[PDB]
Amino acid sequence: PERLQVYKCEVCGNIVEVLNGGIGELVCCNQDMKLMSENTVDAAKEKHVPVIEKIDGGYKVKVGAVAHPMEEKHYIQWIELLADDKCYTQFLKPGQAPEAVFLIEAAKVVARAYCNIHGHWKAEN
Amino acid sequence: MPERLQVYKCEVCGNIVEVLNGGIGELVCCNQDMKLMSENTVDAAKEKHVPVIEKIDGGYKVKVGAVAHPMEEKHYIQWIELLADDKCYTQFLKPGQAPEAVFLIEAAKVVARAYCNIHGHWKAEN
Ligand SMILES: [O-][O-]
Ligand SMILES: [Ca+2]
Ligand SMILES: [Ca+2]
Ligand SMILES: [Ca+2]
Ligand SMILES: [Fe+3]
Ligand SMILES: [Fe+3]
Ligand SMILES: [Fe+3]
Ligand SMILES: [Fe+3]
Repeated sequence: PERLQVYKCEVCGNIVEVLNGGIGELVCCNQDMKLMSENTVDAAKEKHVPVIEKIDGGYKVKVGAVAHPMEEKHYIQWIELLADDKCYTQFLKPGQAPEAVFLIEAAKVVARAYCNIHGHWKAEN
Repeated sequence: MPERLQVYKCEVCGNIVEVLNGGIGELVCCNQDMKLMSENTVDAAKEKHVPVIEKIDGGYKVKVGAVAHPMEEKHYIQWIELLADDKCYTQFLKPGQAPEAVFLIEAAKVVARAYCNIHGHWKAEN
Protein backbone atom coordinates (compact mmCIF):
# COMPACT_ATOMS: atom_id res chain seq x y z
CA PRO A 1 0.00 0.00 0.00
CA GLU A 2 0.87 3.65 -0.45
CA ARG A 3 0.32 6.85 1.47
CA LEU A 4 -3.19 8.26 1.00
CA GLN A 5 -4.77 5.06 -0.33
CA VAL A 6 -8.06 4.06 1.29
CA TYR A 7 -8.84 0.42 2.12
CA LYS A 8 -12.11 -1.12 3.26
CA CYS A 9 -13.02 -4.47 4.78
CA GLU A 10 -16.07 -5.63 2.85
CA VAL A 11 -17.05 -7.96 5.66
CA CYS A 12 -17.03 -5.80 8.81
CA GLY A 13 -16.84 -2.34 7.29
CA ASN A 14 -13.53 -1.09 8.68
CA ILE A 15 -12.06 1.61 6.42
CA VAL A 16 -8.54 2.92 6.82
CA GLU A 17 -6.25 5.42 5.14
CA VAL A 18 -2.53 4.80 4.65
CA LEU A 19 -0.16 7.16 6.53
CA ASN A 20 2.99 5.17 5.80
CA GLY A 21 3.36 2.71 2.93
CA GLY A 22 4.83 -0.78 3.12
CA ILE A 23 4.88 -4.07 1.20
CA GLY A 24 2.44 -6.05 3.33
CA GLU A 25 -1.20 -6.50 2.38
CA LEU A 26 -3.74 -5.09 4.83
CA VAL A 27 -6.08 -7.82 6.08
CA CYS A 28 -9.33 -7.86 8.04
CA CYS A 29 -11.87 -10.63 8.68
CA ASN A 30 -9.46 -13.11 7.09
CA GLN A 31 -9.40 -11.42 3.70
CA ASP A 32 -7.32 -8.75 1.96
CA MET A 33 -8.85 -5.32 2.49
CA LYS A 34 -10.21 -3.77 -0.70
CA LEU A 35 -8.43 -0.77 -2.20
CA MET A 36 -11.10 1.88 -2.76
CA SER A 37 -9.95 3.31 -6.10
CA GLU A 38 -11.46 6.70 -6.91
CA ASN A 39 -14.26 7.13 -9.45
CA THR A 40 -14.57 3.41 -10.25
CA VAL A 41 -18.03 2.63 -8.88
CA ASP A 42 -20.94 2.75 -11.33
CA ALA A 43 -22.70 5.77 -9.80
CA ALA A 44 -24.04 9.22 -10.67
CA LYS A 45 -20.95 11.33 -11.20
CA GLU A 46 -23.00 14.50 -10.82
CA LYS A 47 -23.74 13.41 -7.24
CA HIS A 48 -20.34 12.02 -6.22
CA VAL A 49 -17.62 13.83 -8.18
CA PRO A 50 -16.39 16.64 -5.89
CA VAL A 51 -16.78 20.17 -7.24
CA ILE A 52 -13.90 22.46 -6.28
CA GLU A 53 -14.66 26.15 -5.85
CA LYS A 54 -11.67 28.42 -5.39
CA ILE A 55 -12.21 31.08 -2.74
CA ASP A 56 -10.01 33.76 -1.20
CA GLY A 57 -7.54 31.97 1.03
CA GLY A 58 -8.68 28.44 0.24
CA TYR A 59 -11.29 26.17 -1.29
CA LYS A 60 -14.88 25.09 -0.85
CA VAL A 61 -15.78 21.58 -1.92
CA LYS A 62 -19.33 20.30 -2.44
CA VAL A 63 -20.05 16.77 -3.59
CA GLY A 64 -21.21 16.89 -6.60
CA ALA A 65 -22.99 19.21 -9.01
CA VAL A 66 -26.09 17.91 -7.44
CA ALA A 67 -26.09 17.99 -3.65
CA HIS A 68 -25.58 14.40 -2.57
CA PRO A 69 -28.11 12.91 -0.13
CA MET A 70 -27.10 13.18 3.53
CA GLU A 71 -29.41 10.56 4.99
CA GLU A 72 -28.81 8.22 7.91
CA LYS A 73 -28.19 5.29 5.56
CA HIS A 74 -26.79 7.14 2.55
CA TYR A 75 -24.42 10.07 2.97
CA ILE A 76 -20.93 11.40 2.29
CA GLN A 77 -18.87 10.30 5.30
CA TRP A 78 -16.13 12.83 4.65
CA ILE A 79 -14.52 15.22 2.21
CA GLU A 80 -10.76 15.46 1.89
CA LEU A 81 -8.45 18.02 0.31
CA LEU A 82 -4.98 16.94 -0.81
CA ALA A 83 -2.55 19.83 -1.29
CA ASP A 84 1.19 19.33 -1.52
CA ASP A 85 2.04 17.17 1.50
CA LYS A 86 -1.15 18.11 3.33
CA CYS A 87 -4.23 15.95 3.79
CA TYR A 88 -7.20 17.79 5.27
CA THR A 89 -10.22 15.72 6.25
CA GLN A 90 -13.66 17.02 7.13
CA PHE A 91 -15.90 14.30 8.51
CA LEU A 92 -19.63 14.86 7.99
CA LYS A 93 -22.86 13.62 9.55
CA PRO A 94 -26.27 12.86 8.07
CA GLY A 95 -28.33 16.06 7.87
CA GLN A 96 -25.42 18.38 7.13
CA ALA A 97 -24.79 19.93 3.74
CA PRO A 98 -22.49 17.73 1.63
CA GLU A 99 -19.68 20.30 1.48
CA ALA A 100 -16.58 21.58 3.28
CA VAL A 101 -14.33 24.63 3.39
CA PHE A 102 -10.54 24.42 3.57
CA LEU A 103 -8.30 27.39 4.32
CA ILE A 104 -5.03 26.62 2.58
CA GLU A 105 -2.49 28.07 0.15
CA ALA A 106 -1.90 25.84 -2.88
CA ALA A 107 -2.60 26.29 -6.59
CA LYS A 108 -3.07 22.61 -7.40
CA VAL A 109 -5.33 20.57 -5.14
CA VAL A 110 -7.09 17.22 -5.24
CA ALA A 111 -10.50 16.85 -3.62
CA ARG A 112 -11.80 13.48 -2.52
CA ALA A 113 -15.13 12.33 -1.12
CA TYR A 114 -16.54 9.07 0.18
CA CYS A 115 -20.13 7.85 0.02
CA ASN A 116 -20.91 4.99 2.40
CA ILE A 117 -22.78 3.41 -0.51
CA HIS A 118 -21.10 4.56 -3.73
CA GLY A 119 -17.46 4.62 -2.73
CA HIS A 120 -14.44 6.86 -3.24
CA TRP A 121 -14.46 9.82 -5.64
CA LYS A 122 -12.07 12.62 -6.61
CA ALA A 123 -11.43 15.72 -8.70
CA GLU A 124 -8.57 18.20 -9.16
CA ASN A 125 -8.36 21.84 -10.19
CA MET B 1 -11.99 -3.29 17.33
CA PRO B 2 -10.85 -0.13 15.45
CA GLU B 3 -12.32 3.29 16.12
CA ARG B 4 -12.10 6.42 14.00
CA LEU B 5 -8.82 8.33 14.45
CA GLN B 6 -6.83 5.40 15.87
CA VAL B 7 -3.44 4.73 14.28
CA TYR B 8 -2.20 1.16 13.66
CA LYS B 9 1.21 -0.12 12.61
CA CYS B 10 2.51 -3.40 11.23
CA GLU B 11 5.80 -3.91 13.06
CA VAL B 12 6.93 -6.28 10.30
CA CYS B 13 6.60 -4.32 7.03
CA GLY B 14 6.03 -0.88 8.51
CA ASN B 15 2.56 -0.14 7.15
CA ILE B 16 0.83 2.56 9.19
CA VAL B 17 -2.84 3.35 8.74
CA GLU B 18 -5.36 5.63 10.44
CA VAL B 19 -8.98 4.57 10.97
CA LEU B 20 -11.64 6.45 9.01
CA ASN B 21 -14.52 4.08 9.77
CA GLY B 22 -14.50 1.68 12.72
CA GLY B 23 -15.81 -1.88 12.96
CA ILE B 24 -15.57 -5.30 14.61
CA GLY B 25 -12.80 -7.10 12.73
CA GLU B 26 -9.19 -6.70 13.86
CA LEU B 27 -6.63 -5.16 11.53
CA VAL B 28 -3.92 -7.60 10.48
CA CYS B 29 -0.77 -7.40 8.37
CA CYS B 30 2.14 -9.73 7.69
CA ASN B 31 0.34 -12.48 9.63
CA GLN B 32 0.12 -10.55 12.90
CA ASP B 33 -2.20 -8.09 14.63
CA MET B 34 -1.42 -4.50 13.73
CA LYS B 35 -0.28 -2.57 16.81
CA LEU B 36 -2.43 0.27 18.13
CA MET B 37 -0.09 3.24 18.50
CA SER B 38 -1.40 4.75 21.72
CA GLU B 39 -0.38 8.35 22.39
CA ASN B 40 2.24 9.31 24.96
CA THR B 41 3.09 5.76 26.05
CA VAL B 42 6.61 5.36 24.65
CA ASP B 43 9.59 5.92 26.95
CA ALA B 44 11.20 8.94 25.28
CA ALA B 45 12.09 12.60 25.86
CA LYS B 46 8.75 14.35 26.32
CA GLU B 47 10.33 17.72 25.52
CA LYS B 48 11.20 16.42 22.06
CA HIS B 49 7.93 14.60 21.26
CA VAL B 50 4.90 16.18 22.93
CA PRO B 51 3.46 18.76 20.52
CA VAL B 52 3.39 22.38 21.67
CA ILE B 53 0.35 24.31 20.41
CA GLU B 54 0.58 28.03 19.64
CA LYS B 55 -2.49 30.10 18.74
CA ILE B 56 -1.93 32.37 15.75
CA ASP B 57 -4.04 34.70 13.61
CA GLY B 58 -6.72 32.48 12.09
CA GLY B 59 -5.37 29.16 13.33
CA TYR B 60 -2.64 27.35 15.23
CA LYS B 61 1.06 26.63 14.83
CA VAL B 62 2.20 23.27 16.17
CA LYS B 63 5.76 22.29 16.86
CA VAL B 64 7.39 19.09 18.04
CA GLY B 65 8.35 19.52 20.78
CA ALA B 66 9.33 22.41 23.15
CA VAL B 67 12.80 21.41 22.02
CA ALA B 68 13.01 20.95 18.25
CA HIS B 69 12.89 17.22 17.52
CA PRO B 70 15.49 15.80 15.11
CA MET B 71 14.54 15.57 11.43
CA GLU B 72 17.17 13.10 10.17
CA GLU B 73 16.70 10.32 7.61
CA LYS B 74 16.69 7.63 10.28
CA HIS B 75 14.91 9.68 12.93
CA TYR B 76 12.27 12.30 12.13
CA ILE B 77 8.69 13.42 12.71
CA GLN B 78 6.69 11.87 9.87
CA TRP B 79 3.61 14.07 10.25
CA ILE B 80 1.75 16.46 12.51
CA GLU B 81 -2.01 16.22 12.83
CA LEU B 82 -4.52 18.73 14.21
CA LEU B 83 -7.91 17.48 15.43
CA ALA B 84 -10.86 19.83 15.99
CA ASP B 85 -14.54 18.86 15.92
CA ASP B 86 -15.02 16.65 12.87
CA LYS B 87 -11.83 17.94 11.30
CA CYS B 88 -8.62 15.98 10.96
CA TYR B 89 -5.83 17.99 9.30
CA THR B 90 -2.53 16.29 8.56
CA GLN B 91 0.76 17.81 7.48
CA PHE B 92 3.29 15.21 6.33
CA LEU B 93 6.94 16.14 6.85
CA LYS B 94 10.31 15.03 5.52
CA PRO B 95 13.85 14.67 6.85
CA GLY B 96 15.47 18.09 6.56
CA GLN B 97 12.32 20.10 7.23
CA ALA B 98 11.46 21.91 10.44
CA PRO B 99 9.41 19.81 12.91
CA GLU B 100 6.37 22.09 12.69
CA ALA B 101 3.14 22.81 10.84
CA VAL B 102 0.64 25.66 10.54
CA PHE B 103 -3.11 25.12 10.37
CA LEU B 104 -5.64 27.80 9.44
CA ILE B 105 -8.77 26.80 11.30
CA GLU B 106 -11.62 28.13 13.44
CA ALA B 107 -11.70 26.05 16.61
CA ALA B 108 -11.38 27.10 20.25
CA LYS B 109 -10.51 23.53 21.26
CA VAL B 110 -7.92 21.46 19.38
CA VAL B 111 -5.82 18.34 19.83
CA ALA B 112 -2.41 18.11 18.16
CA ARG B 113 -0.75 14.79 17.36
CA ALA B 114 2.71 13.95 16.03
CA TYR B 115 4.44 10.74 15.02
CA CYS B 116 8.14 9.94 15.33
CA ASN B 117 9.31 7.04 13.14
CA ILE B 118 11.25 5.75 16.13
CA HIS B 119 9.49 6.99 19.29
CA GLY B 120 5.85 6.62 18.26
CA HIS B 121 2.62 8.56 18.69
CA TRP B 122 2.28 11.69 20.86
CA LYS B 123 -0.39 14.30 21.57
CA ALA B 124 -1.26 17.50 23.40
CA GLU B 125 -4.30 19.76 23.68
CA ASN B 126 -5.14 23.40 24.42
O1 LIG C 1 -26.57 8.39 -4.95
O2 LIG C 1 -25.46 8.97 -4.19
CA1 LIG D 1 -6.23 11.89 7.49
CA1 LIG E 1 -5.34 -11.16 17.46
CA1 LIG F 1 -6.09 -7.72 19.21
FE1 LIG G 1 2.82 -5.74 7.32
FE1 LIG H 1 -24.19 7.97 -3.00
FE1 LIG I 1 -13.19 -6.76 8.82
FE1 LIG J 1 12.08 10.68 18.39
